[PDB]
Parts: sequence; structure tokens; C-alpha cells
Amino acid sequence: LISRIESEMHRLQMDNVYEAGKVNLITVVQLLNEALKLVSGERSLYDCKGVRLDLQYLHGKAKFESEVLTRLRNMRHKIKREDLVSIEKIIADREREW
Amino acid sequence: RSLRQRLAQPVCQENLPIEASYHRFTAELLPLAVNFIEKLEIYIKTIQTIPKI
Amino acid sequence: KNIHITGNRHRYLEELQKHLAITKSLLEEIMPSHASENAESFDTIKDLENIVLKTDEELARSFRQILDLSFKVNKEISLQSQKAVEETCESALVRQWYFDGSLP
Amino acid sequence: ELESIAQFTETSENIVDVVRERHQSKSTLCEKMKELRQSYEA
Repeated sequence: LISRIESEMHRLQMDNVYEAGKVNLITVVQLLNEALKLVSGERSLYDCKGVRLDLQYLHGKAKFESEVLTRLRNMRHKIKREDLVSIEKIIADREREW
Repeated sequence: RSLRQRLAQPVCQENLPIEASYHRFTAELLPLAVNFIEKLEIYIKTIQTIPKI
Repeated sequence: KNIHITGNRHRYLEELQKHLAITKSLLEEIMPSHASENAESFDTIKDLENIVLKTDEELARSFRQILDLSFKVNKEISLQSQKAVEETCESALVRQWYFDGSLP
Repeated sequence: ELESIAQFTETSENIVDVVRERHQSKSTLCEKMKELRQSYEA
């Protein structure tokens, strides 16, 4: 934005940002008005449409990963209440009859 | 006592004549404009990564 | 508070208006038809990442328990196999394998 | 919008690195799960 202003200046008259110890809001809005004229310029080279992020795909995968994360937790907790408790009991009841 | 002490203050030429509904947006636009002018060299990299999407 | 202001407050608004009449006009040069959908996705992206970063932990919790399940299943079968040999061979001969080498 | 497009690129590349480490960090999960499988298939 300095590399902008230094060679806009002799067409873009602008006053100072800090004047009598107070901030000049008109100068801040004039700065924003050539900062935004980078953003529109870069869109005219790299975003020549307005690209959309698909919120329904994003929420759809977020939901489905939450369901993967839940299926993994269900399998992993079933192993740790039904299966291993069946196994470790039958093992210990074999050993204590032996 | 407070109501009279506000009515007893003549229309303040050191204030801005603006309806109270707009006071938030008017005050926050200075911080928002500063933050946008400072983020400017980040946003230009974001626009140069839009082609990745 | 501490804004630089020149003369009458209406005359300052008149000049600020001539520059906000460029800032709105530049958001009209910059806002795509999907700016809101993009701006709303912000935290749905981070919750997807938060779920996926916990799916890595949970895959890594799950397989480290399936290895325990396998090891435990195999002890259940090996103890069942051992018991069948010890009840098809003579209990005096099985006793001579396991205990007569150790008996006071 | 530009905060969310930045976040989308960062998150998309983070997820493409995390799943890569889950495949390639060590044996790997993708190796040891097939070693375990082929024991019970045998």
C-alpha cells in the first residue's frame, strides 16, 4: 500500500493519518478506498467468478465423520463391555477349574 | 434528576448528528477499516489461493 | 474521542460521505454472490477438522484394542486346547509331565 | 469470507497431511491391520 501511495500521490491528493495528535478518519477511509482497489484487482486475475464454498458438502462430511467417530466409539466400547468381558471371564473360569 | 440533567445539555456541536441505531456501525468502522488495511497483504495471498479450491 | 475534524460537523460529514460513496461502491466491486455462504462456513470447516483430528485418535484407540481382542481370544482357545490333551492322556502320565519333576 | 477461504485452504491441506501420517508413520496402521487380518484368513 506504500508502493501504491508513493506513486498515486501526484494524482491522489491525500492528507495525513495523524493530525494535531488526532486520527483523521477521512484519510483512513481514503486509505481503505485504495486497499480495496488491490482486492478487486486481484479478484479480476484469480477469482474471475466469485468462488463458492459448499456449506452442504462441508456440513455433510462433518456429520458423516461424526458418524464414523461414533461407529469407531461404539465398536471400541462393545469390545470393552461385551467381547473382552466374555473372553476374560471364560479364561479365568478355565484357569480356576484347572 | 438524570432526565433533566440530559435535557439541560444543548445540542452538542462536539458530537456527530446521527440516529442512535447507527452509532455502533459508525464507531466500529474505524477499527474494522484499520484491521482490513493491515490484513490487506494477507487477503491478497488468500485471493491468490482461490485457484486451489 | 481524538478524531481530527475540520470546521462544521455537517461539512466534515459532507467530505466523509464523498469517500464512503467510494467504500460502498468498492464492496460493490468486491462482494461475490456467495460472500455470505463463504463467511458462514468459517466454523463448520473448523468442526469438520476437529472431528477428523479426533477420528485419527479414535482409529488409533480402536486398532490398539483389536490387538488386545486378538491376543485375548487366542488365550481362550489355547486353554481350551490344553484342557482336551489333559483329559485324553492318562492323568498319571500328565502328572509325570507337569508335577513329579517338582514334588516334595 | 476471506478468513473462511483462508481457513478452507489451511484445513484442507492439514487433513491431507494428517491422513498421510496415519498411512505412513510406523509398522504403519495400514501394514499391521493386514498382518493381523492375514493371521485369521490363514
